[PDB]
Amino acid sequence: CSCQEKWVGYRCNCYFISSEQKTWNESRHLCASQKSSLLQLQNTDELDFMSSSQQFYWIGLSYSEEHTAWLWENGSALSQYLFPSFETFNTKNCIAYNPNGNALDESCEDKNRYICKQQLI
Repeated sequence: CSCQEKWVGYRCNCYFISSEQKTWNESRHLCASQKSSLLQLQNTDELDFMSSSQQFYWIGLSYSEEHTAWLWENGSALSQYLFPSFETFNTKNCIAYNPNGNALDESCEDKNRYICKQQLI
């Protein structure tokens, strides 16, 4: 399950954990730019390794008034028991996440780091 240059492999998946801080719509595009996409958490334990990092990251979850629901990049709804805070998330924000499970919602125009992930050959 080999991956491209500065990409990290785990569970036969390729992840990209950026150093630069960008906008959620940018990163969104940078990942897309690389045939990958703004992280869709298949579960809280997707980043075992990064286990501690006390910093948040941008992820592919964003609200969507058209389906009155939070959605991942491919349009799957957000599981209600995934993130707990859930109900707090101010629909006008993006979702930032922390390897240790914690997750925030900050202006989609802030400047956090991003995480792309190539999932299927």
